[PDB]
Amino acid sequence: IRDDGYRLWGNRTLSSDSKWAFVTRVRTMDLVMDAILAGHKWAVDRGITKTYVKDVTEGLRAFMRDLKNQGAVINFEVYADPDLNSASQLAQGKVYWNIRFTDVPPAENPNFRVEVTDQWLTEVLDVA
Amino acid sequence: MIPQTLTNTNLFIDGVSFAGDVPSLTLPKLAVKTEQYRAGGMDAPVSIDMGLEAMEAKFSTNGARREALNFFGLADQSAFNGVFRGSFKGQKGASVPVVATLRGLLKEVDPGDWKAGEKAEFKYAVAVSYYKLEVDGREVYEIDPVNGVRAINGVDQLAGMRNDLGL
Repeated sequence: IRDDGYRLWGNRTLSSDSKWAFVTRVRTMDLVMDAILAGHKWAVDRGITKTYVKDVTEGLRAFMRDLKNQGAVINFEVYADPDLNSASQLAQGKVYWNIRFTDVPPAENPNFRVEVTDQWLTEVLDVA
Repeated sequence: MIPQTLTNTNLFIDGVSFAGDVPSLTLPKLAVKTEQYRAGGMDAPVSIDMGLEAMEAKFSTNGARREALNFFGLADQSAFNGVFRGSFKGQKGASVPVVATLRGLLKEVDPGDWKAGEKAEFKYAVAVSYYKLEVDGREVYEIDPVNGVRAINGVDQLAGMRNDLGL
């Protein structure tokens, strides 16, 4: 936009969905998981014990409060899915978790409502 | 009921029968570890359980019997296996077997006084690491401290603490 070609300007991606409008939304969701996955590589081995599903949640919450600390998210929510953790799923090795979070919004449009008044035309410029 | 009493005992150490030389057996005394619990709003203690006590089974032979002497003090604890058997008679003649398979460490060998004309009795004692009592061929007790199991009628009483500890 400016100054002999100085600054990249837009931040919308080419999405037809307003839930995925910003590249902030797309990049954060993409790289919250790449930090979650690369960091929980022990969950594909390590055959299912009783506290397998608990040690992943507290591991998932711990590598997600590191993300709330540095400002990637705001007030995540991690919990094991209570409705889809069957034992028929567990014999197949499947076990589910829910990793809801909120992304930080970019300040896309700051709005300045500027007005010229004659209010302080008497407060100064007078004998007073 | 019918008046019923033990009449005969037997001992199997490692499958070998001691059917000539065990004058006395002693099953382990199952005692729960009570703490007398007196607290607010009550005048008397109430004795909460805190787990089981340590189990010792002791038995005596009065011959030489290397087939029980060779299990003292091994590096492998819980390698002394052993079956204490009893036949409880009953007045009508229906003999009921009481069989107590147990496993542990033979922890003391006590050769007593050796007087010349007197019968000499080797007193042994094992430190019980597994204990199953069957009465009339039906499981009464099953106590395994490691892999914490306390079954009382086939019903494992420690399923409550097992899920709490994530065992």
